[PDB]
Formats: sequence, structure tokens, C-alpha cells
Amino acid sequence: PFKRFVEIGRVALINYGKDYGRLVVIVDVIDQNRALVDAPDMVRSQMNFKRLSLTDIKIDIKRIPKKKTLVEAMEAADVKTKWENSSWGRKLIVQKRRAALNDFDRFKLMLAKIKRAGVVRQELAKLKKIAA
Amino acid sequence: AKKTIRNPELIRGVGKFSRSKMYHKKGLWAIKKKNGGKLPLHEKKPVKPPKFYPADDVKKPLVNKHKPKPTKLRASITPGTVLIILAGRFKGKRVVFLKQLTSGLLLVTGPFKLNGVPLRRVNQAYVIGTSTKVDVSGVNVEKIDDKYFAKQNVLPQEKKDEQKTVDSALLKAIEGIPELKAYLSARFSLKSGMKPHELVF
Amino acid sequence: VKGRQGERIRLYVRGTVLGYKRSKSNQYPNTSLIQIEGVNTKEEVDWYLGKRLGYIYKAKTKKNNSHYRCIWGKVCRPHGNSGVVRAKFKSNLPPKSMGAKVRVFMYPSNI
Amino acid sequence: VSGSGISARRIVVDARHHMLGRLSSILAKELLNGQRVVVVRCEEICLSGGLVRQKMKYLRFLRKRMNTKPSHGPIHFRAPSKILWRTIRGMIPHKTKRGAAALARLKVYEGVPPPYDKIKRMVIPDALKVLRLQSGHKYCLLGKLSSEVGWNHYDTIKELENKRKERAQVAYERRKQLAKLRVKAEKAAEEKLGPQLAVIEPIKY
Amino acid sequence: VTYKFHQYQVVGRALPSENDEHPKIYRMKLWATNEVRAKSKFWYFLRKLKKVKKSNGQMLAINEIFEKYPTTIKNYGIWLRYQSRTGYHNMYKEYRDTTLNGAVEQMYTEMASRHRVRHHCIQIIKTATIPAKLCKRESTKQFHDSKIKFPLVFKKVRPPSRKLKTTYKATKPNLFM
RNA sequence: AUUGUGGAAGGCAGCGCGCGCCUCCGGCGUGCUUCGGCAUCUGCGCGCUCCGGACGCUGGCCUGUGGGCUCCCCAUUCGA
Ligand SMILES: [K+]
Ligand SMILES: [K+]
Ligand SMILES: [K+]
Ligand SMILES: [Mg+2]
Ligand SMILES: [Mg+2]
Repeated sequence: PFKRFVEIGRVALINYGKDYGRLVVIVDVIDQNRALVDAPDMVRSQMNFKRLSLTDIKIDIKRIPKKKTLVEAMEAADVKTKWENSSWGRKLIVQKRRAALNDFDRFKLMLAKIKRAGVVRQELAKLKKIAA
Repeated sequence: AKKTIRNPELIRGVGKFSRSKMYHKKGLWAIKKKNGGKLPLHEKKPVKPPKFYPADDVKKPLVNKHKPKPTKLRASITPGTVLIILAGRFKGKRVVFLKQLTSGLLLVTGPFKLNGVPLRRVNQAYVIGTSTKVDVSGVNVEKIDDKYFAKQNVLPQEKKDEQKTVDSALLKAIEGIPELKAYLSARFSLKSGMKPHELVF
Repeated sequence: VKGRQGERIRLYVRGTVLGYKRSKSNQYPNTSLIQIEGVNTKEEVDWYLGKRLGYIYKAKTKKNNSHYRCIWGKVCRPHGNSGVVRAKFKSNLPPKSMGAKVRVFMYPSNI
Repeated sequence: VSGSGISARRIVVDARHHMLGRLSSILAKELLNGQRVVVVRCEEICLSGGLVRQKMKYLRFLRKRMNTKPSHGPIHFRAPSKILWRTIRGMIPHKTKRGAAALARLKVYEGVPPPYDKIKRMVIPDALKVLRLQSGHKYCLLGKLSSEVGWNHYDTIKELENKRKERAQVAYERRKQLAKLRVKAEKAAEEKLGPQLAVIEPIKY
Repeated sequence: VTYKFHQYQVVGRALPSENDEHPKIYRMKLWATNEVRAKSKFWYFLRKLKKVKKSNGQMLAINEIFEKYPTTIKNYGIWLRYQSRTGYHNMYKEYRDTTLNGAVEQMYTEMASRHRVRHHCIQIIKTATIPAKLCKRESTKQFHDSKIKFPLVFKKVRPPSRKLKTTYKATKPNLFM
């Protein structure tokens, strides 16, 4: 039993190219290798499945819907909120945040991590002597 | 007399107004009237015996019309910017940028109290300008210049006091920003997996 | 804590000396091919263009009270599509340096 | 293939389910760039085309021998580790000093003998079978091929590997429990660390 | 945005003469990689079909034809004539694409693959947009399903860019459909 | 990124400031104009510049374990 299928309404992540990190909706299937994808901020276009990673999100739309119909369907299912709140979608956001930290911000994070590690190690020692 | 330039430049070497427009703005038409319908004509602006004669005629180099221009200041570097030194004995230390001297070098301070870097000149090519800014409005370095770092060993007490006067005004600003004192007291370094071309400063 | 003894600050990245500019049948020692750790594309190479390079090695005799020798160079242009670069040094690197490491400094700085 | 370009004192590679030729070419380039490599579990390397084709190829290799003096080569090694070593030798200018030094930086073992049984082992995606061979196409393990051409230590490696895996499972459970004991420690430390967690929150996965 | 093959209408005629001051005007819909090659193939057919060579002919107009709705999916039928290693043959092919330019590109790629037919050994007789209910090839029919549903059986594992490429990794790829 | 060959010329070219006034990012006179503009008035003096081929600054070192080398032996990559 497979968990994810290519179908009309499936939300996919572009995993390669310039559009990497963007979410698109499969609105129609051309052939085994290509699908017709549409997003609120892009023109409807075809792309190969080799550049798509299917997600667990799936909106309820008909084949090749209008942009207004597509937009409301995504908002009704909270596609953006679900993706960003998910662990998979949060990974992409965190990677961008880490790369965007300046020198001063990295120094602050170092101090927080160093202090966090020191306290955690002390807590473990107590859990060792007591809960041996 | 005229208070502002008549012909602003769209680009380097090209004025905004044409010759016909400039003739009106120059006022040559008005000057012609005041001089009997003619543009006034002006006039062109009007040893010891040698002790040794060289056998070979001396050769003098041809004229070069190119004149050096002042060293430019990187856009990332602004007064109060925190700089990272990349070379020398102070490599890796984070200092505060004060101003650019006439020679084109940058005037920086540790401050000396936090990291032991005094008022020093650092070449712009050997520093990285970060995004951290510390207020230096209360810092007065008008007395400092290139001659202040010129040779003519014990450091005279006069310079030590001068360091403290500039330093004191800067400590209060640094103390205002949390964790900024420790930031300026630690050297920058590259750890495993740290790619300089991806780091944001 | 480790208790390590060594350089306390590293302001350079390591680069591997791969060889010289060459064809299938000719070699041009005046140019060297250097792979910079962490640089995997031609676009990323643009940041390192002009950066100073140092090839540090040990000689048997002492000069200026040290066995270390340094040959200076710099990054000139990218090579290929995978982040390799072409480098020139004050003197052509010896073939013995193939597989050795060089220090890619962060100066002269444009940022 | 230009090379990894990483700075490491030593690289330990687990060759399980790696394609022989693609693993060889990548490692050959790594060795030529001055990288020291250790390859473990060479008996689990995979060869495309299936056992029958690969067995026939090796038998053709066994035919090659100097008619007037067979001891003068070619030498037909049977063990998986030596077959991998000879495969890499064909992708290196081994008759030059540069090539000989590159080969001298390679070590190959069947199984995972000490001390490498307690050292992190990496994989090479460009040579992995799951990425290079389409499911349903023929392939054989190098250990199986070696056994049929005169390698008699397959059983010995099999028993030692089972013993190592069981010990590794015990160690894995100890770390697994130690991890459960550490999630409690951070929760207890949560009260103490109020400002620190706020800074790390946007960065935590 | 960019297509390997472009569709052009080429219009030409024989040079006016005393016997015929208004010679017949011929038009063709030709596929080529650019205008220059479209004109050359126009004179090829006029020379061999209407006996009008370029030396005694006149080029009137050349215009590129663009897909009307490049955002929707259409079924395209292509009637073609091609040369094999032993003679000439006719075949009809169907394709699904957003533009007829893509469908023609698929046709050339397929002919090269399944028949080893080079580009210059193919003549396109006719093209048309076929409605779903009039398609003949099963490769096109199976995608005429309102409830089209299938998994991605074969995935390509790779970093988003070569910036995140490393020779060594601590664990093998984790893949699941 | 590579490079400074020349050593007689302040030339050629394009501009700026003065030689007339104003409230000065601009304004003020003829001719033409597509009404935006225009080499139509645009001369002289003194200057500037992407303008008849690189100049400037700083440091190191100078009898040293320094510098240089076409000399010698050897090693390595390529060629043979
Ligand atoms: K230059
Ligand atoms: K000297
Ligand atoms: K030699
Ligand atoms: Mg290569
Ligand atoms: Mg000269």
C-alpha cells in the first residue's frame, strides 16, 4: 500500500531547479513522465516528475481549474499552513534561516548552545547517580 | 557669481544640457550686448653654471596625463561598523571602524580594553565588514590622522591616555547592546563545514 | 574540552593540488589546478577569484631559523563546472606537491 | 569525477550494495588526489549482469597465463578484497611512482575487522545499487562470485559478521536508552534555560 | 518559452513572366529550427512538387505559428512519411503536449529511438488536434481518465543543486512511494 | 585575470570656470522646432577629463640561517 499518489489536487514540492522549495498543485497529467502544475504565483505549466516530490497534502479540485478556484481551494485546505507547520516543510525554512544568520547572530547562538549543553549535561549526571 | 554647477552630469563626462542650451545659460548672449555686440578677447597669460657636464644626454620621461584618485571606501564599511581583521598579529579579532584617513587606510579601535587592539591603521583589503553597527557619535577622533601613526621600545604615556579618551566614549555605546562586549572580545574563526563564500557577515 | 595544541584561529580553507593545466598529451606547469574544499560549482568559485594562496612545505635545511617554506599564488579563474580553479604561483609548483594541501586565504577582501 | 576535496585523516567506506566499477572509479580518483581510503565488507559488493555472466568473465580471465612460465602472471586473485584491489589498479597508472603511491594509500578487507568495527563507515551515493541498478535486473554479490572461483573463507566471514552485528545491536540499544535518558534531561533543564531556548527556537528543526 | 522546432507558414510563387504575370501563390506549413531552414525546406518541396526552383521563384511571406492555448493539454495526431534503410513508409502517431511544438519534438525523438530515422529522412504530411474520443493509440487513451491516479515508481535521487553534492554520506538514501 | 612596450610632444578631442545679471537642483536674449528640443548664435583666457603606451604609496632586506644563479647531483609530473 503506497502512501502518496499522483492525482488531480496533489500538492508537490519542486525538488530541483530554479523553482526549488516552491509548492505546486498537480492539475492534470500529460503522460507518465510529465504533469500539468499550477501555483498561485506562477503560470500553469508542465514539468517532469523527476523534479517533483509528492507531499501528504491534497486539495479537492477539478481538472485544470481556474486560478481563482485553485487559490480558494488551497486556502480552504490551509495548504501553506500545513506544509510550514509540518516537520518536512519546516526543514526547508530552517535551512534558509541558518544560512541567513550574520556573524553577530551566530555568536549569540553559540553562547546559547554552549550554556544549554552545560546545563543538560548536569541534569544527565543527576539522572545517572539517582536513576542508575 | 554662480552658486551651482550649470551642467549636471548624467554620466561621467556627459553633461545634461547641450551646447545650444549652455549658450543660453552661460549668458554669452548677454555678454555680447555689453561689449558692443562682440565677445571680449583676452590675452595669453604673460641658471647657476653647472659644476659637471654629463657625457650622455639625460632622458626625461614623457608626460603622463593620468592622475591618481583617492582610495575608495567599500560600501559595506560605514562609521561604527564592526570589522574582522584577516591578516597580521591581530588576525581574526573584531574591531570597530571609526573613519578613513587621507591615505585611504581605515582607522579602527578594539577597543583596546575589550580585545587589546589600540587605535591602529588597517588596510581595507585585509578586513571584512560585518552587518553589526555600534554608535560612534560620541567618539571624537578629529585629532587623529596619518601623522599620528608615523615612526620617528616604550610606548609614550601620551598615546595610552589618548587611547582611553577615545575608548571611554565607545564603551558606553558597546555596553548598551547585549552580548556585544563578548562579541568584540572573541576572535572570528572557521570551524568544520564553515564555507566563507556562504557566510553572511 | 579537548586540550589540543595548535592554531587557535583558522582564517583559510584547505585546497588540494590536483595537477597542472594539461591535455591528453601535453602539460602546462605555469598553471595549477586547485580544488577548494566546500566549492562545488563554477558559480561559487566567483567569491574566491583573486584570493591569495599559500603552499607551505618543509625543507631539510633551516632558512631564517625555520624549516618551513612558502610559495605564494592566487586564484585566477574557474576550471570546468565542478568548482575546480586555475591558480598561478610566483614559481611553478613542483610535481611533488600533487595531492598536497594549500591554504586559501580570505584576502584580498571585496566584502 | 573531480574528487571529494574534503580534508580527512582517513575515510572508511562500507562497500555493501555498491556497484563494483562505479565504486572503483570514484575511489581511484580519491586515491590519486592524496586521500587515504579503507574499504570494508568487499564481499557484499554488487556486480551487474548476474552471476552467470560474471562467472563466465572470470573464467575467461583464468585462461590468461604466460604459456612459457605461468608464475610470471597474470595473477588471478580469488578473494573479494583482492578483486576490488585489482579492479582499482586498472583505473590507476600503477606503473608510475604517482600511481604506486596512490595504491599504497588503499586498504581493502572482507567483513569489518578491528579497529574499523567501531569507526563510522560512509557510503558513496554515485555507486549505490539502489540508485544505479533498476529493480529486477540481474546482479551478483562479489562474495558469491569469489566462492565459486576458489575463495573458501566465505563461511568464516559470514559467522564473524553475524557475531559483530549482534554486538553492534547490543551497543545500539545502550545508545538508544541513553538517548531516552537525555530527552528527560533537556526537559528538566527547560525551566533553567528560558532565554537560551528562545534564541535556538527559530534554528531548531 | 523555447522550442527546438518552430512552425512557419511560408508563402512563395514563381517569378512573374510575360506568359504568366500573376503566377499561382503557394503556401506551406513547415517545421524547422529557425526561419532560414524553414525557407530552404519550402523550396525543396516547391521544386519537387510544383517544379518551381528558388532560382526562378519568389519568397513572399514567412510567419511563425504559435500555440493558441499553451497552458492546456491537447492530443496531437501526426501523419508522416519516412525513409527506412530499405524504402519508404507511412505512419500515424499521437502525442499529448501543451503545444504542437512539443508534440513534434516528441515525434522526432521517437522516430530516432524506435526506427533510427534521422531528421532529414522525415516528411510531415499532416498535423491536427484530435479530440479525446477520436484518439486511436492506447498510449494516449490511458491518460483520458478523470480519476487518473498512480504513484511515482522510479524517482531520481539528487540534491537540489550541485552545491549540496558530497562524495560521501553517512547513510543510504531513504526512498518510499 | 594577463600586461606598461615608448621616454621628443600638455597635441588632438569633449567639457568646466571667468569675460553680463538673477530668488541658484534652476531662471533671463535671437534663429529653427516634430514643442521634447537643436553644433542657430557656441569667441578668448585660465583649467579639467574615459584625452598622442603606468604612475604613486608603504613595507621587508642589504655580509645574514639573506638574495641570486644560466653551474653540479638527485627526485617528481609531462614529453621522448
Ligand atoms: K590592470
Ligand atoms: K638584501
Ligand atoms: K624528469
Ligand atoms: Mg578529470
Ligand atoms: Mg616604459
